[PDB]
Amino acid sequence: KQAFLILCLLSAAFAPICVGIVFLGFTPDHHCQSPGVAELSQRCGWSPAEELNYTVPGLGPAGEAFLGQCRRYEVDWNQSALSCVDPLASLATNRSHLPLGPCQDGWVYDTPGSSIVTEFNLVCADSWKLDLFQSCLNAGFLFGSLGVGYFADRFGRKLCLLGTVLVNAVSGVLMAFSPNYMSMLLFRLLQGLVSKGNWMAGYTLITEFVGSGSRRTVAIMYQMAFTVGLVALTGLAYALPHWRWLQLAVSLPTFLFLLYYSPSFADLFRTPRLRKRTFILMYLWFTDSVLYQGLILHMGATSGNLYLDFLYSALVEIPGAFIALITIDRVGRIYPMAMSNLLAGAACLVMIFISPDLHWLNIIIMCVGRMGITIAIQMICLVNAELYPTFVRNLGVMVCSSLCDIGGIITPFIVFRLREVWQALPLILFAVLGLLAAGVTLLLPE
Repeated sequence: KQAFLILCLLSAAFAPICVGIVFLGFTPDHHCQSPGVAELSQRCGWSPAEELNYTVPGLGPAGEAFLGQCRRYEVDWNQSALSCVDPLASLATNRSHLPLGPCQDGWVYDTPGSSIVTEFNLVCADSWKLDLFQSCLNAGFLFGSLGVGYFADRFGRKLCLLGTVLVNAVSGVLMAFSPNYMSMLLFRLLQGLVSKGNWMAGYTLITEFVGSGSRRTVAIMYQMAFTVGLVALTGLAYALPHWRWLQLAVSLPTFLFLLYYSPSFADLFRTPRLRKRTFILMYLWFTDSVLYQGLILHMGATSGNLYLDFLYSALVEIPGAFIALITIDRVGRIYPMAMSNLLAGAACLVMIFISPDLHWLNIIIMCVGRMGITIAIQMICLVNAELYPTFVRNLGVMVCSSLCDIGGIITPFIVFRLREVWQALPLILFAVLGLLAAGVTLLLPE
């Protein structure tokens, strides 16, 4: 089936675009660079962990790593007479009396590889600019969803798809050669504009060519090709430790695909029943998008062994798919989706209380939440279709699914900023959103 495998290749290659930020933008441990410190450390012979104890401001109470990460002692390390046992001890009764300055010379990053964070110095006061890398992508998705389908209706469908695939490949390759952060953000926007349109076009063609007897099965194979793409990403991110190398490796396969070759907006709100259904479907699409992206970003930000945690988290999407497929036939849709929302809400709630050393439990609860949101996302793709009649379904699917893009725009600032107010607070949001999405589902008909 030559035509099937190539669209499954087009579905697999989408996953690195959505989730690759986990590997391209990791933050290692850092502290200010200081002159003379290296020379003194060589003369006195400090070991690598001892140099910190003598040189970098301590954590103190409540962690407060800020004083080590973003400040330095204004001490004349060129002084020859300093004690090789503890050089600061002569200067004041307590190190807290010393003057602090900012990292005027730069940061020292403890990593053998590299990331956009380490190259553009997206730390301390600039640390909010990492959130804009994912927000620009989701904004591009939002504009693409409204524009590209109309362009494909005005222009020829085949030439349109061929053009947007050539533009997606070329923009993905050029981003690896980005000379600065601005250009990288413009390539990330131009890639966002086309990626999701291509993915939806391929899905449309695959379910249109295939008959109604197998549409659900080919849809589930299309979603499983995304999981295969995630496992390939996981393996390449392991063998290629540099971000530009991984961006090239991820981009080049797309060139091989090229080488192989009336409704009206007012209707959705005109009646209170259709309004109710529309607002509920909008809310569930929003909630599930926010939770799916939020849990992956939280795991990337917080896991201590990201490679195996990402591998085990990805594989669990296979039983989730088979369970959804069987449940659709045996049971229904309202109660299975309520239960799968409630399960992810409860897993997010329990994760607040787990002791940080119970990692072997923490991964189990993370996998249970992942499987829950996977089953719920699979269910809503069916429920969203039959609640709208065919006269409006082509529009109504676009309308309700667009909330996924505003959720993706908002999510990065929640995970990265709000965590600095209090580290539990994002999980409290995810718990409340999931436990409200559980109850609201029961108000839909069946």
